[PDB]
Amino acid sequence: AWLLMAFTALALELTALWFQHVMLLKPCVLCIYERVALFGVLGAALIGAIAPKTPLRYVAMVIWLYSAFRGVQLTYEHTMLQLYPSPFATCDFMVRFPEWLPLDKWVPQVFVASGDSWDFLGLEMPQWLLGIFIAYLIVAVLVVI
Amino acid sequence: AQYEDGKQYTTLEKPVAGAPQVLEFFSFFCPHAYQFEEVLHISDNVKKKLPEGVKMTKYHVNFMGGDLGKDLTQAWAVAMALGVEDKVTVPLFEGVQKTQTIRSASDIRDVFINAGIKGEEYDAAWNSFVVKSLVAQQEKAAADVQLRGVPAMFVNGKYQLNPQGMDTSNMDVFVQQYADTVKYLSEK
Ligand SMILES: COC1=C(OC)C(=O)C(CC=C(C)C)=C(C)C1=O
Ligand SMILES: [Zn+2]
Repeated sequence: AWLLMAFTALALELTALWFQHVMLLKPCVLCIYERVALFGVLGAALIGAIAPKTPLRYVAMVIWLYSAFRGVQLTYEHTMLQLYPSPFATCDFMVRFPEWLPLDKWVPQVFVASGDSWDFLGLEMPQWLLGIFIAYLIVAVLVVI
Repeated sequence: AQYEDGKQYTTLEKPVAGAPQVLEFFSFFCPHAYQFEEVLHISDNVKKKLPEGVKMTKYHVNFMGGDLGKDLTQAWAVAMALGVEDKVTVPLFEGVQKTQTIRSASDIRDVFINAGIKGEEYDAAWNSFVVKSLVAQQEKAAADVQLRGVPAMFVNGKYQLNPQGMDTSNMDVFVQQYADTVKYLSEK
């Protein structure tokens, strides 16, 4: 799928990353998790498992079976709460990376949160990303799995 | 046989001395904090089950609401210092969060006045060393239990509250399941 993703890389990837730092906007916390359950596919099937060799791409099948997946509920759970809030939840300003692998401090500039309380088309931000996190799911599941 | 780390609570890696007995954080800005305290009054329920008349503290947080939260905190720093609290909780939630009728220092000021707080006796404490100290030590207090999100909670400066390792579908239930986990971690 390197063709899709090379032009999801050189066409879709940073229409994200930029076109926020473009108007210099503040993220959230889920934000960069969704940026991670993203830039951890458009990098994790490029230099990933459709790979620098394209005979065997069922490693990328699981790289999509359970990565586009996170991207789904990250956005979903996120978007759930927008006028429909929930007791046992939180709302943060700080972020994490277990495995002593450390997102934040590697790229201070883009792996960073700033937790706060607009508009994107006939929508706003997060839903508009389920419009692709769940899009690049089924119409990507279909042809491979 | 049945009480699990990472489950109903999580113990702190770097724990903190002189810390309060139970130390719920919260903003007047988390629709969840609202849900937590204003809808479920978990605070009160925890109080209830609580062991032998025990320090049920509650601090406010700065991040959300930027420049306003800052004063909303300071306001509250007072509200503890007096303190009305109880009297200023409900309306300030109801203000800022639910109706969007609070604009800054004085809107808050008003909601104190209006709630039985003496006009500028509120301002009489607001600049008292009493409440500088209070504020600063609810920054410190958060930075200590290394904080990120709110609502939060910490038994005796040791145990981060995990509301997860508990029923999530049943309200009446999760509450008592929450309030319980406290009675436990306290006398422990
Ligand atoms: C609602 O807040 C969010 C942003 O606002 C600055 C983002 O930039 C981003 C990153 C933007 C894209 C298009 C992936 C996300 C995921 C987000 O949730
Ligand atoms: Zn009620």
